[PDB]
Amino acid sequence: NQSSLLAEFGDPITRVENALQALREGRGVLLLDDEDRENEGDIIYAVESLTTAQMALMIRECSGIVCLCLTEAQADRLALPPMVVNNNSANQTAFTVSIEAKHGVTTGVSAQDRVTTIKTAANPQAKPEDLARPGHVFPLRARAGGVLARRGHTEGTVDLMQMAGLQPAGVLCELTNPDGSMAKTPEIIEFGKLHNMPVLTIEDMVQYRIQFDLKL
Amino acid sequence: NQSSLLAEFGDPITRVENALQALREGRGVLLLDDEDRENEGDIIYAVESLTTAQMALMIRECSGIVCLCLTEAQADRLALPPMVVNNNSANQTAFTVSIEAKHGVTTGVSAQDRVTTIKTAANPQAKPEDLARPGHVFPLRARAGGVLARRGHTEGTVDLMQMAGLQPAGVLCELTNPDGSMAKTPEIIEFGKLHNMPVLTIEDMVQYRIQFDLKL
Ligand SMILES: O=C(CO)[C@H](O)[C@@H](O)COP(=O)(O)O
Ligand SMILES: O=C(CO)[C@H](O)[C@@H](O)COP(=O)(O)O
Ligand SMILES: [Mn+2]
Ligand SMILES: [Mn+2]
Ligand SMILES: [Mn+2]
Ligand SMILES: [Mn+2]
Ligand SMILES: [Mn+2]
Ligand SMILES: [Mn+2]
Repeated sequence: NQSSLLAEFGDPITRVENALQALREGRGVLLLDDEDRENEGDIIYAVESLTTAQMALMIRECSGIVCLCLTEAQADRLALPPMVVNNNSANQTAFTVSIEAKHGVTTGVSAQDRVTTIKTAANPQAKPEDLARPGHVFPLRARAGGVLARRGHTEGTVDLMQMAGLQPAGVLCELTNPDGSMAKTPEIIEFGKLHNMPVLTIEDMVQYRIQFDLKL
Repeated sequence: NQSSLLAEFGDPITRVENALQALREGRGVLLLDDEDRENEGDIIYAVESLTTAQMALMIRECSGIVCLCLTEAQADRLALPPMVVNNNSANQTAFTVSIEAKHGVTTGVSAQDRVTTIKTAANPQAKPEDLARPGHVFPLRARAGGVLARRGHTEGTVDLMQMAGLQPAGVLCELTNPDGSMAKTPEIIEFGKLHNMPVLTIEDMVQYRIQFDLKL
């Protein structure tokens, strides 16, 4: 079973603390959602320490639809409307219009360019004119309340950043197997060991956030 | 120089004929745009022969923002508005709202699911309700006139399909190097040799289309 597989990484509280510490150190983590939701694991990085090398890893090992988790306030500051008025996708992932930095990029799609775009968008001083639309970076609006309101990787990302004491902006993308199938827990665990990334679940985060009276 | 590098693949007319034949056979090709435009090479596949294995290759070797080139008529049939009213991106790539099949997929992001979504969308009998929005497939509207009107990989794709006698729907995605940089001509040539894919340029196509009085 899943929790038995993850025991390696420690019990739920340890799995959360280790993830937060990795983020504080500028490393990435792997977040699994509920087995009866997507049963998918996303690579998560903090934006403020994001490197080209981390983005290149995300592009070659994940779906390549690298998303930028933003707060509602930041998405509003950037004047980023939802991509679709009536989102009728299964999970209602809160995709905004896609974005590209106006300055400092070429075609927008290289690892370096995506990082430039992401840092431009996450800048607390950012203005809407800093971003062209559409582009190769896919911002998302996190629900107020984080994983205590919606148990998606989007909310996982913002909560991890806030709980680690970091700026509330992160990047995420679904870990994909070489044959195009999506990674499941055994592959995610092995990837985490290979790349020295902690693994944790949304459930771990919800338990942690509820037990430590953590309002963010 | 570039044309010297591509001489291996034949002269421009041969490069076009070989690409068309590969597509007719159900294989992929590599299309370079102008050196003073993106100077990027995209993998291109015909939709009607698209396999999970071809999509998996695109995801692991390219940007992972796998696009679906549609005619304006097909995009209209699907009720796919442009993602942004005033596209202010550099190349004005005609991204529609992103899509996911309503039926036959799980999370939409696996290689198989993206193919399911693409075939659902490309179906000449498709209806708007067949697709949820947003999703993990990124349709584009090709300009009327193809590469004789706009010299983008979008138009390259639709023109290759029409000239090969295939349904005018293809998938495309930018070839990316392992370190996250974008592949340039030497890397594209080597990739084409490895995967037995023909390489050609948009210029090749424009010359071919103008000399063979090819109205599509
Ligand atoms: O699932 C995804 C997209 O389909 C990715 O993990 C990310 O974009 C967050 O989305 P979320 O898990 O919150 O729905
Ligand atoms: O460049 C791209 C996106 O940035 C891709 O090749 C494709 O989506 C077609 O776009 P195009 O080359 O026609 O602008
Ligand atoms: Mn481009
Ligand atoms: Mn997810
Ligand atoms: Mn609480
Ligand atoms: Mn998803
Ligand atoms: Mn292109
Ligand atoms: Mn003509």
